[PDB]
Amino acid sequence: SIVTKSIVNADAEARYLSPGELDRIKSFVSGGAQRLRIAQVLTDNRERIVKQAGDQLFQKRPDVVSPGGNAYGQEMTATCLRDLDYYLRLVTYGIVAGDVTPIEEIGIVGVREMYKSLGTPIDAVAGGVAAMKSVAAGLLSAEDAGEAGAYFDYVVGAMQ
Amino acid sequence: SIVTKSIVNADAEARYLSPGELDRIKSFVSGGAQRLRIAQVLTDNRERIVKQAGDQLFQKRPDVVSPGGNAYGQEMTATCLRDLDYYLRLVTYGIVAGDVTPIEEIGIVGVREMYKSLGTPIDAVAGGVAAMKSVAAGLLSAEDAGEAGAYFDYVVGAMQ
Amino acid sequence: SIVTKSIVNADAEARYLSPGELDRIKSFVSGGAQRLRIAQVLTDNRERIVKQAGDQLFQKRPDVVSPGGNAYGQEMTATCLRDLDYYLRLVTYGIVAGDVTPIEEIGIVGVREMYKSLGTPIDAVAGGVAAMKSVAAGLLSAEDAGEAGAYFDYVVGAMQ
Amino acid sequence: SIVTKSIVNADAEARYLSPGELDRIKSFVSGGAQRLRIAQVLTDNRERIVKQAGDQLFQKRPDVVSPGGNAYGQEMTATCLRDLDYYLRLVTYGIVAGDVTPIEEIGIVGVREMYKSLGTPIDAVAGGVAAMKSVAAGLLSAEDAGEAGAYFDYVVGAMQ
Amino acid sequence: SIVTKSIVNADAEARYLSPGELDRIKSFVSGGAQRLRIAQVLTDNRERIVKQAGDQLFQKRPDVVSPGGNAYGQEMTATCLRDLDYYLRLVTYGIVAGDVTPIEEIGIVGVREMYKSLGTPIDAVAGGVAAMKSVAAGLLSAEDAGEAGAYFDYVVGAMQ
Amino acid sequence: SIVTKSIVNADAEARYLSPGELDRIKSFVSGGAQRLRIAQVLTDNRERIVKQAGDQLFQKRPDVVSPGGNAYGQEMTATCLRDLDYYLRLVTYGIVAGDVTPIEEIGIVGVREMYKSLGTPIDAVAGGVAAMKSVAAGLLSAEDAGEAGAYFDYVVGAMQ
Amino acid sequence: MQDAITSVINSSDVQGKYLDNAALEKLKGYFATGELRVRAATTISANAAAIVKEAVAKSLLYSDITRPGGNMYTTRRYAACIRDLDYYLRYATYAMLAGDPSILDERVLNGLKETYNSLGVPVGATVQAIQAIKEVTASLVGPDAGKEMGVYFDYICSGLS
Amino acid sequence: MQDAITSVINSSDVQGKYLDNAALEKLKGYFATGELRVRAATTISANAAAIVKEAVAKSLLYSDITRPGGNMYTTRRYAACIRDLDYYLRYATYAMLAGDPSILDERVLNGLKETYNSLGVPVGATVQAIQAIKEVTASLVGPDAGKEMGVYFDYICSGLS
Amino acid sequence: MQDAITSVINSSDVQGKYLDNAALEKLKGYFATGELRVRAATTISANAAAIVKEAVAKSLLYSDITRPGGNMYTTRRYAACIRDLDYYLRYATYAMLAGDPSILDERVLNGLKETYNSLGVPVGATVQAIQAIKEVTASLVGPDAGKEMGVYFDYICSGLS
Amino acid sequence: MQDAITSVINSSDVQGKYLDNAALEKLKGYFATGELRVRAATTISANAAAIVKEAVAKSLLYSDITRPGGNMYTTRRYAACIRDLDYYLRYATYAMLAGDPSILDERVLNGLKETYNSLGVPVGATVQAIQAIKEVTASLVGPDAGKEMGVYFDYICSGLS
Amino acid sequence: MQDAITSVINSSDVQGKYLDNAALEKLKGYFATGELRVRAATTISANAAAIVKEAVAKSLLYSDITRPGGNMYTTRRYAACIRDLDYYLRYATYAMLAGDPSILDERVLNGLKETYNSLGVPVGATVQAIQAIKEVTASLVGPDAGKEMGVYFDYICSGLS
Amino acid sequence: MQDAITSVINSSDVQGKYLDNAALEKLKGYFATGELRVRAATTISANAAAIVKEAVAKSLLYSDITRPGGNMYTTRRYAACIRDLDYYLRYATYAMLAGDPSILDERVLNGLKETYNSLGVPVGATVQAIQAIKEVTASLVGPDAGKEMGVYFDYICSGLS
Ligand SMILES: *[C@H](C)[C@H]1/C(=C/c2[nH]c(/C=C3N=C(/C=C4\NC(=O)C(CC)=C4C)C(C)=C\3CCC(=O)O)c(CCC(=O)O)c2C)NC(=O)[C@@H]1C
Ligand SMILES: *[C@H](C)[C@H]1/C(=C/c2[nH]c(/C=C3N=C(/C=C4\NC(=O)C(CC)=C4C)C(C)=C\3CCC(=O)O)c(CCC(=O)O)c2C)NC(=O)[C@@H]1C
Ligand SMILES: N[C@@H](CCC(=O)O)C(=O)O
Ligand SMILES: N[C@@H](CCC(=O)O)C(=O)O
Ligand SMILES: N[C@@H](CCCC[NH3+])C(=O)O
Repeated sequence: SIVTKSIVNADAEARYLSPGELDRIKSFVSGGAQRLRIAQVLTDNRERIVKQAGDQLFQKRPDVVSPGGNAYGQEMTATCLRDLDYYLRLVTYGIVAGDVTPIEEIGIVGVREMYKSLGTPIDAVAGGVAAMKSVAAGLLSAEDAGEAGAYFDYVVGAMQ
Repeated sequence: SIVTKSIVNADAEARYLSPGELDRIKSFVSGGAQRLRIAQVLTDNRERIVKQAGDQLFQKRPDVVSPGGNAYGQEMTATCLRDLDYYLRLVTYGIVAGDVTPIEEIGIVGVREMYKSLGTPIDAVAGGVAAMKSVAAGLLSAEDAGEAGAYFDYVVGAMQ
Repeated sequence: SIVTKSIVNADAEARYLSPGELDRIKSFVSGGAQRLRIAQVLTDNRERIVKQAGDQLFQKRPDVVSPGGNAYGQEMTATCLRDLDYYLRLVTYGIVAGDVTPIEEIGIVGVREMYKSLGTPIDAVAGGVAAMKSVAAGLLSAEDAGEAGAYFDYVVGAMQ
Repeated sequence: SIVTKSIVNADAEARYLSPGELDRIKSFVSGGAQRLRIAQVLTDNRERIVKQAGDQLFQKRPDVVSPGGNAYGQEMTATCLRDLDYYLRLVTYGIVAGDVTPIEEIGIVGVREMYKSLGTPIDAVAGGVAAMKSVAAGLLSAEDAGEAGAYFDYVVGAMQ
Repeated sequence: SIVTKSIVNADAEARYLSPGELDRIKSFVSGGAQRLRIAQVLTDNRERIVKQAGDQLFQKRPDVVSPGGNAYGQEMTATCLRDLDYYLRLVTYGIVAGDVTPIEEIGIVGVREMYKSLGTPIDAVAGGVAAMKSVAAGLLSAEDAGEAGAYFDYVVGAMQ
Repeated sequence: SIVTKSIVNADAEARYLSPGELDRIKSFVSGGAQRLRIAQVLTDNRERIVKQAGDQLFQKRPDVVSPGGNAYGQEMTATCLRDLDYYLRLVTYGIVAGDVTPIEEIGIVGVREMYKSLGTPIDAVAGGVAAMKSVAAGLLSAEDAGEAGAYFDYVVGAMQ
Repeated sequence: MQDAITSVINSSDVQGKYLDNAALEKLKGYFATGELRVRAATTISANAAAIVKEAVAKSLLYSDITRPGGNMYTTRRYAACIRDLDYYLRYATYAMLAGDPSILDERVLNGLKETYNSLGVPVGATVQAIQAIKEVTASLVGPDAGKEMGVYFDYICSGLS
Repeated sequence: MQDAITSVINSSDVQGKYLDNAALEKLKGYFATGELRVRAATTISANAAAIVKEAVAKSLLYSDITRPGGNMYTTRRYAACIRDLDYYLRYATYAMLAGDPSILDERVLNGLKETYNSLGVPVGATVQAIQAIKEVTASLVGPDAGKEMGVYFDYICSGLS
Repeated sequence: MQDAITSVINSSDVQGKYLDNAALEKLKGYFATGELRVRAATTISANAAAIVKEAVAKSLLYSDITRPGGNMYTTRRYAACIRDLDYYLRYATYAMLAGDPSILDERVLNGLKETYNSLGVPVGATVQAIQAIKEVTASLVGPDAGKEMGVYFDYICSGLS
Repeated sequence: MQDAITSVINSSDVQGKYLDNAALEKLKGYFATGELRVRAATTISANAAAIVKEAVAKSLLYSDITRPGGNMYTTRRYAACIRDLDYYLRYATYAMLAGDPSILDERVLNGLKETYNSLGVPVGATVQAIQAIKEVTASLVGPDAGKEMGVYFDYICSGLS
Repeated sequence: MQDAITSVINSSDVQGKYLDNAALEKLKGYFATGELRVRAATTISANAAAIVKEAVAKSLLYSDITRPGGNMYTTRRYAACIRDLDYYLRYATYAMLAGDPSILDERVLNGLKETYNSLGVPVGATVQAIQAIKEVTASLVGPDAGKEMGVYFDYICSGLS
Repeated sequence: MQDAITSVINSSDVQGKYLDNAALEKLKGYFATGELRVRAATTISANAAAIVKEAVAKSLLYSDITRPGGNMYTTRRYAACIRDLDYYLRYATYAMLAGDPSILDERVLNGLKETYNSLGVPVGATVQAIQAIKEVTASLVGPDAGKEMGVYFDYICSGLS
């Protein structure tokens, strides 16, 4: 969370938080209700966001659901959408925390090593997450889509 | 500034800025107008802030303006207020930058060596800067005095 | 070559070549005619080795020549077989040199970075090289296939 | 002492003491009676050395015994003289040891942090020690004042 | 042996053995029968190699078996031949290992310090080992004497 | 010299010479005439010191003047005495300098590598220098022999 | 370390769940009074040296502890002791901002009792000094914020005992 | 390096001046754009590999440069070239966040022409690739951010020539 | 570490003995197998990632261990687990080349059980995964080399128990 | 470490006392022995290799300890053992110059018994060798200096037991 | 570095000669000045900060050099300048003790002109400050020692020009 | 560095070609006489110290160069010079094995003339010593191998001139 990130940064310099850092935490707490509402839109629409993102991905990358592809067949395709649902869940955690740390610690450290071992094309996983961003944005105000978008972009960039 | 600090930290790790670093830049620039207003109050009141701080200082540190004192006489007292005016100018730079780096680079690295050579009691320089903080605080909201105060406190602590 | 590798290893330890290194060079030069003959079999049969390896790869990984796949279409498929011909050429250089250094310096340093940028699944490139090993082995004695096989295995392992 | 300093230097070079180090120990112990007499003069005159040094300091630094000053009032002034008596005691230890390490280990490591916390201007503490040097010097031969002076100078320089 | 050296080097780089390291192990083990035969000639003739080397040394260096000499008298001369027998045994270990490491670890690290403490002239020990080389060479083919000679030369050089 | 050693030590600690270093220079120059007389007595007696030391060495180390020995024959024996005369000259330089560094810089750095290349047993060179010490001591007061002896001892120890 | 927010996220993550009503109520509980934590931390930061100075004056000075033979005698020991009190105040402030004492276990207390015992640092006097820091801090941040800071000061003291 | 803010502070400091109206106008200009610079940097970071891939496909591939004898032939040289383009994009992004090209002189261009000349790296082909990165970047970040990124791409190219 | 040759030399040296008939038989035994060990190591190196992938698919995936609450949940823990299996295969290959398990005691097992117990890494699941690596390796290197590799896989598993 | 001078300073400092008549008389007592300590140290330095040689010949040579299976077998172990004896003589000489054994606790004995036990160095044989060094040293420096050196040799031996 | 003693030793060594009458007379000439050099060095050491302070006041202060735009503006540059003057006084004092300027070439002047020119440190002003140090030093150590110190101050200045 | 084999591979690779008849004839030219290079290298390795010793005795000893005033006077300079001759022999042997002098440009000659000129190492005498190494080497490896070694010795000498 923004609170832990601020504490870790201050502790690394053996110092108290600055007035500016404390003001950032005040803004975070005052905006908490709005962040919970944004996270709740993604939670409430998770089935449609994941389903439509999967459809967009498989239209761009039909090879991954073709013979020899990592997601070929009903069971592997379902597992692929299960992973997209994991990443959407992590994006909701990042939004409420005001920081990508929960996403990083749960879903990013070691992600290239995991998908390399599985033979999953991680560029296509990133495309699935980018598709979820686009579907989620359709359910949000321009302002709320801007906020949520940063968390999806973090995941996409961390997989590239 | 926080922009340069973020870039230097990212470059040291051969990476793009983190989402946290980018959020810190967003928070910094959203406060820009308020920082410029604080800097302008100190700039516009610089003669009175330095004059009144000097008067307050000589009462706490009679030694420096007593015969044998570093600031004894009209010319040396004027040079003392010249130095306080330098530090007020640097505090305005720190306020607009959102960090102490301009103050550090111009007025703090080597400050103990310079004043030791000149025979200036650096505890009394710190007292003069603390007096400027108190005069400036009278011209500012509690919130704005908190922000400006961090920069005065940095200078006082670096001299103590 | 085995000669350069032996010299570089000895120079790193500020020493003359070891008796082991010199024996390897004696064995290498006495076996030179046999290594040139093995390399000439791969050179003479490069069309069939590359064509049959490509067919084996595309049977195991039809996704790479399906829509969305990196080798989709006649031009991209031809470029894929061009890369297999590059690696067969490098394998002939390693065989004549008695060492993988020419393979490493021309085709392995940076290979993951190159194929990642191109979007080529490097596991499938490794599969193509493994298929060339199997086709080439059919054109060689058991002993000669053992020697050539080490160079193909080096490339396959370096792409994992 | 000079004996420990010689042993530490020899141990750092995994060697027996040098002929020069052994000669310095012989010269040190032959001069021991004279060092003990210097320590005895400072010990016997400790009340007058500290009282006179305090008066000289408070004339040069009237701020420390003025309202708001660290030593303001009878009790705080007595504590200030208690500290000068501590430093005179440590100077006698250095003189008998022929080495500053006893002074360093008791009264110098962390001294700036201690006096900063207390709000005591350490430049004024250094001035009090310099005043003790000047008062003590009048009780000693030119040779003995030279020897004692090095230990007072060590303390003054270690507080600067 | 080259097997352990290759494993230690590979482990230091968190990698499998290189093709070059594996080829060096193949060359090493293919020579095993020849190395065992050379070691067996030295083992079978150990009494004569040590006795004749001792006689050659004492003819070249009569001082070591003359009054005042380290090997003077029946008991000390027997201890001298005991040491030459130790070094012949270590040479057989080096020959079977295909490198000097067993000789280094058992008989060379600290050898100068041991013989200096004992007052044994290490140049004469080296002469005894050089004499064993010459006697052993008479029992070997030119090729086998070349191989064995490197191990005796290592010991002679390590004592100079 | 003692002056350079004091300056090098002071420069390494970014400081002026210590009172102890300055006192040692004063004591050194006051004894300078006596040091110069020691160097003159060794210079005046150099032929006998070297000749007698050579005789003592060749009696203790008959191997070096026996067939196969480094000093075997008239010409090589003369060169051996030439080297002892070099070391006596260097000892006179150390005595006048009050420091071993002139000896170190001319005759010790790389000495083992030089004599190893030449096949000269350096322990016998050390014995020759130790023998010169004993002859020189007979020409000097107990105090002057103690001083000269430290410089002979330095050379002997540096060749062990 | 964990804060009040990450503790909730972690408890949802181990279940593989999106934040449910109970989790959201815990997050709302942090947001409801988080500004009061920021206000207390602002005051403590501005006064950190003064808090330690007053606590030392009230609990340690002019006693056997600072005189020859005492564990705060010598400038090195005096400086080490005030450095430790500075640490306790700084980390207690972090823990209060976080609403979670985990940073104290991770960054303050791990091996601390053993270190003090091995060096002969008196735990009783340290606990008296921490109690003084708690009282001085409460005078500046007000009774309610002083009670919350007291939770973390007491956590550190218990960790020494 | 300097950013737009520090450049103004430094120019005022060398004159011994408080910030004047002209200086304050430059600071206001930076603050008014900061969020747009962050938005562009976020997009570029998320797409950095894809930007270089598309630029390389447009400007370098299927030419003499990637064939035997060309400077991008061998996997090592191909990888070195895309690493250079990754550097140009990452540093141009820093310069755009800073609103100042000084980081490019300090950390990218110092000795670069001399390095390329000593190694035989073709400057013309590199400049063509940077032009392609500028076009691809502008397609993703929009015209205004694309123009601003273009200033820093052109600054790097000029520095090679 | 020791290899099969150095183990024999060391056992003869501690007795002060020249190599006797029993020692020479052990050396002959190693030399007669060296090329077969190199052939197996070449195959394993070329297939190392694929061996671990197949073992993981057979023994760990689609279970409580990879789901939330399981010890392979989170990308960091998944990656740590396959890193451990990569270590077991690489070190078992070294031990097979050496014909001696001493490298496993020195570089793999020293404190490993204690590390797994302190972190909550499940030993039973790890042993099942190593058994799967043994089976997949044997399929690639053939029965004799598979049996020899099995000695070292079993040595690692025993060291965890 | 402390020497006889700093022992007196430390005992006065813990009381907050200037050196009194009794303390100055203890310093005079040390200064009156300084030349005798230097004379002994000069003789030991000149004979250091010879002392260890004779002690080893008397206590260790021509025994199971130097033969295969013994802890002084191999040139590396022989050299390590005589290096340890060289250390004991050099540090005992320092302690005798200092008139205080504290250097032995700080620089010699801290963890030494544990190191020897972990490596299998026989402590009984080491103590016999130190006894031999004590006897040889006493023969060279005379009875009074031999007794004083014996205090420090016995201190090292007791520290191993 | 060389001193007046090692200059004589080096000139004798290059000839392969024992010290002759001329060499001994040169050494006597140095020994006859040693106490005067020590007396001057003692005075300079006791007044080192005061010498630099007075020289700076006479030659640099209240000028364009200390104002914004000058090379001594900013505390870092002021401190660097007085550090350089501290170096010149300390090294000139060493050279005077040595009776030889070689330490100045080896430890002060090697690359110094080039460093100053690359940084924009004004050499004219530096030489004026060294002239002021020479005058202030001469006032304290007296005419003969002032002249000898002047040789080394002038040597440093010539090395900058 | 390149050897005779890698030079051929590189010339084929820059053309994108499998080895053609002309390339195979160049490889056969290396293989035809490569055993003679190995035989010479074996002899030189076994005699490396003896070759340098005899060359020094023939070309440098008992001359102005080793007497006071000469560049091999002082043990440090004697040792540096024989170290340089050891380097020339070791690298000439590598170049002979490679059949290519490129290792000499890369690892011996780059900046060597400039280093010798700055230190005052006489190139004439170095070339005379290398000529002596060439003659002594030729006496041991025979005239034909001595001529091939001479190519590389002459390459080093030319590189100094
Ligand atoms: C006198 C020249 C200056 C001065 C002194 C002053 N000191 C204190 C308080 C203390 N000083 C110490 C000192 C030491 N403790 C040690 O272990 C050592 C090493 C031997 C020293 C030197 C301590 C511990 C204290 C705290 C009180 C205590 O003894 O427990 C004060 C009192 C400040 C107060 O407000 O209580 C003063 C006045 N003050 C000046 O301004 C002079 C320049
Ligand atoms: C013979 C060529 C020369 C010679 C030999 C000599 N040695 C000793 C005594 C010892 N030698 C050893 C050697 C070893 N210990 C090891 O662990 C190894 C490695 C395998 C070696 C080589 C040891 C330990 C001793 C000490 C006695 C003991 O065994 O405990 C002597 C006896 C000297 C004496 O004074 O007792 C001699 C004579 N001497 C010469 O002059 C020859 C040139
Ligand atoms: N050195 C500190 C670190 C404490 C910690 O790691 O928590 C201690 O002993 O406690
Ligand atoms: N170090 C040598 C050779 C340089 C190199 O190895 O390239 C020199 O100073 O010239
Ligand atoms: N002594 C200074 C006085 C400065 C005047 C500024 N108040 C000078 O020479 O200018």
